[PDB]
Order: sequence, then structure tokens, then C-alpha cells
Amino acid sequence: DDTSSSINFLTRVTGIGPSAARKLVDEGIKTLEDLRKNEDKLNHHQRIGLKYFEDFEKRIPREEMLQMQDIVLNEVKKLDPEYIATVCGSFRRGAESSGDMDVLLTHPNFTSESSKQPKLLHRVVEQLQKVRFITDTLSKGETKFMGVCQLPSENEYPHRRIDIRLIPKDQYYCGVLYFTGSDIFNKNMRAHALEKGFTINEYTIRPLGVTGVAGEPLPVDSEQDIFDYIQWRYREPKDRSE
Ligand SMILES: [Mn+2]
Repeated sequence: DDTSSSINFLTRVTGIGPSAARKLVDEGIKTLEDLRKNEDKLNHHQRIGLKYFEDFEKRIPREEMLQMQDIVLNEVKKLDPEYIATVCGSFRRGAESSGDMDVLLTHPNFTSESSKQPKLLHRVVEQLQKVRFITDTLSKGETKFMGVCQLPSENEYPHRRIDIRLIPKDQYYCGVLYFTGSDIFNKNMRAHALEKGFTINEYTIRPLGVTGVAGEPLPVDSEQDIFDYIQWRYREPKDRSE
């Protein structure tokens, strides 16, 4: 009803999940100002999302996304040029406007074998905060940071969501691809791959075998390599709609 209408609104809040939205309703929380008068029942996450609800509603225009990409890119370099950083998502794909900033990151020091180098990620983030770019944090793991950011006003920009993922270097390309999408693109590709006797996921590419249940990840030093495994011409990001 006009109330379910409430669970619907809430959920429109980054952090506000359903079961998470649900309870707040049993607490008498329905509208937003309801929320502002009730930070205390909210986590840090939900809290931030509420804090920026509006801005979060806006799309990011590629002119913006661009500068955003320059900043993140030139900072990560100054820390350690052995650092690899790829802004994925629809934008990578030429998209005109984007929802958020999805940053993929890796380092030679870090591989799927190590599995423990928080500092690697942390470091960058820190660097950005210092820069005044990242502005808040919703969540922050050893391998994945999710937060807020904002272009440097010279006078002001909205706050954009931004994500960072630390990927082991030997799994990174499968990753860029995967995070590059579209979803169809991926679906089709995984479908083809299958024909070719290959299994693909956001992490690896693995030859199959009898009965089908098989694997043993092949080496990937670039996206191209994937296309090569399954011997398909290489599609640049743009021609990736499907
Ligand atoms: Mn994202």
C-alpha cells in the first residue's frame, strides 16, 4: 500500500536494504526527514547514503568522469608506478554519462597467492583523501573500498560514489573485462568460450575436459589474451554492447 510505498522509498538509500528497510518501518521510520531525526539507528554506511541521497541520484557526465579518471590515475602513479589502475564500467565502454566510479587496481607484488596486502589498497585511498578527492567512506575492506568523492571545486560538484577493488595481478584482466561488461557481452563471450572448450569467470579462464567439470587457469597478461584463447578477434571496449 501507500506504506509499502515507504519500504520502497527507504530502500532508495545506499545502505538501506529490505530487511534493513523493513525494521525501520516497524520503528515508525518512513519518510526521509524521519531518517534525519534518526541517524542513531543507522549504520555508518546508511548514514552516508542518507547524507548524500540527492547527489547520489545524479548521473556522472563523461566530462566529469574524465577528470575523475585523471586524478585517480595520476595519484596512483606518484605512489608507485608499478601500480595498475583501470576505470571500468560503461564509461570504459565510451558511455556518455555514468552512474559511479569503478576503479580496478593491481600490483605485481600482489597475487592470488599472497592474499593479504591491505596496505596496498589503503595507501591509495589515503593518498586520495589527502588530495581531497575521496570525501567519505561507506565501507572499507582489505580488498575493496566503497566511498564518496568529489571534483575539486574552484569556486560545486556533486558527490559521487566510487569504488576500488584490489585484484591479484594474475586475475586482473579477467577482471577488467568482467567489470567492463556489458552483461550481454559477457554472457555471449562466456557462451562462445564454452564452445571453444573454455570456462570463463571474472577471475580466470580455464580449459574444460571430459564430463565437463574441469580447469587450471591460463595465464593472462592482458584482455587480448582472453580473446586469443578463444580465438575471437579482439573487441575494443566500445564494440562491447553485445
Ligand atoms: Mn560500482
